Amino acid sequence: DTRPRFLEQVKHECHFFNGTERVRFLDRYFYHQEEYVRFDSDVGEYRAVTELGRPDAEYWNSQKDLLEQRRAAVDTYCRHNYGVVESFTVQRRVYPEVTVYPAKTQPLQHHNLLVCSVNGFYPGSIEVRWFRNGQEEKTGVVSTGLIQNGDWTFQTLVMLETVPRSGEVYTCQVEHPSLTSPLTVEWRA
Amino acid sequence: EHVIIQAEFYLNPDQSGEFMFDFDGDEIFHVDMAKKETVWRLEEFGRFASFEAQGALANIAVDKANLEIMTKRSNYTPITNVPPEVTVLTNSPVELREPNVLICFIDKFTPPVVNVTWLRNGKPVTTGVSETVFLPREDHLFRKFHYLPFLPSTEDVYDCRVEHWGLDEPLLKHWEFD
Amino acid sequence: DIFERIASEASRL
Ligand SMILES: *[C@@H]1O[C@H](CO)[C@@H](O)[C@H](O)[C@H]1NC(C)=O
Repeated sequence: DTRPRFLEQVKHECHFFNGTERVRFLDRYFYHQEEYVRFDSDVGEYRAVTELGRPDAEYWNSQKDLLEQRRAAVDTYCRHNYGVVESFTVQRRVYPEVTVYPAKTQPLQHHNLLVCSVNGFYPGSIEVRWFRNGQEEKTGVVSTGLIQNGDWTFQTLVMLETVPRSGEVYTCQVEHPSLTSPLTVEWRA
Repeated sequence: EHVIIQAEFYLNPDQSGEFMFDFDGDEIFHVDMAKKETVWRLEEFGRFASFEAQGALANIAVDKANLEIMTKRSNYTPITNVPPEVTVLTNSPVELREPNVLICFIDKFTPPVVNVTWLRNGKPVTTGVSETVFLPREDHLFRKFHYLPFLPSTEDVYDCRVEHWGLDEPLLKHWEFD
Repeated sequence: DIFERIASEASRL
């Protein structure tokens, strides 16, 4: 199929700062990826983003009834929906399962990678640190970064490049909003 | 800071529309346009809230009407295909014979039309598969997830096969037990 | 506990 495609998108965005203390509503219209007109509650009128949107900003800005609907949205729409969802979104807290397993950077002979697998958590902000004998190890650390699972959970792997020696204690430490103190998992050769 | 977005789209000539709500990058729900039903991304959401799915159809009708106007206004300038990036991962560390889930993450593409097949040992598998709708990105491309629960073995290999009009050939992303 | 949708604005022909 090579028939040309045409895409319209609309994003009605509600931005919250300190709960509902400060709220910004952004009504955004797109043709393919090009935002062409928007309503910003900071302005209170539509503005053309590109020349493609100038006819809509002129026309819609001429209709005071339309504008007052948009001007009310921070209250009637944003703050209302925030109230509806806040308890299972803003306040959602799922703590991570933490697994530590050894691996190899390339097929070698000896495991030379310690993987700290941090799975199933929400929200996304997390701090994962590696320790050797209680001193933090900051060199040779690499990660997948933060991975969305698409189901309201995240995961991340944080790997330490090291040749483990007997007598060494390795600790992966996880800090996350769902936790009241750091989660630590130990590993020994 | 949190962000709630009501994201809509309408695509010609496919005449496909979508209506969903997003919280901080995760889908709260979308409207099944054919059934006119609200589909909560987690079941527990539907016990805490409701949404009159019928009203999503009004938005899509306006968006279809706006698309015809903008298409004409643009002198019929069509979309440029952006092919996806594809990643295959599991949602937990893999243990032999311990049930797990393969995730196929399809990212950074447009238009929002894709064919995705899970292959086990080169053969399509459909038992137990699920998927998300097209999810919006802040750069106004799309992303999507497909899922395959599975029993990890040494004798099975897997691929996520993605077809998209911006790809020259299907993109196959492999997974096997290390 | 009812989600509110906001209307999309209609361009003129
Ligand atoms: C479409 O063509 C008209 C007539 O040449 C021109 O004025 C207008 O700028 C064009 N618009 C776009 C988006 O190409």
